[PDB]
Amino acid sequence: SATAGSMNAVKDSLQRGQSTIDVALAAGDTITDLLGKMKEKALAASDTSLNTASF
Amino acid sequence: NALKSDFDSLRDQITKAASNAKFNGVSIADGTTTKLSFLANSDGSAFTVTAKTL
Repeated sequence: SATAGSMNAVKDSLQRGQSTIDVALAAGDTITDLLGKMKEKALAASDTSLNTASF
Repeated sequence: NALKSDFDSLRDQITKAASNAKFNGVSIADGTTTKLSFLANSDGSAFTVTAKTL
């Protein structure tokens, strides 16, 4: 019975891990969007028809 | 002499026309570069356009 009761702490810990990964995935959404925009900037800046102000 | 004077004036106008052939600071015809390269695909491979000096 004491062993079954200690599984509540195991469940709390696993739920804590799922919450931590959820926050990481939200930040990762932000970061992959930023990286896509950054690739769009670098791709545009490699064109040589740009003037200096646009670059 | 009148024909020669007209000819020289038209010759100078050619220089003006060629020097003004710029789009936002870049030209394919004013002689300032050998080629312009525009993007062809997302990896950045170029679409070359050879300059044609006017």
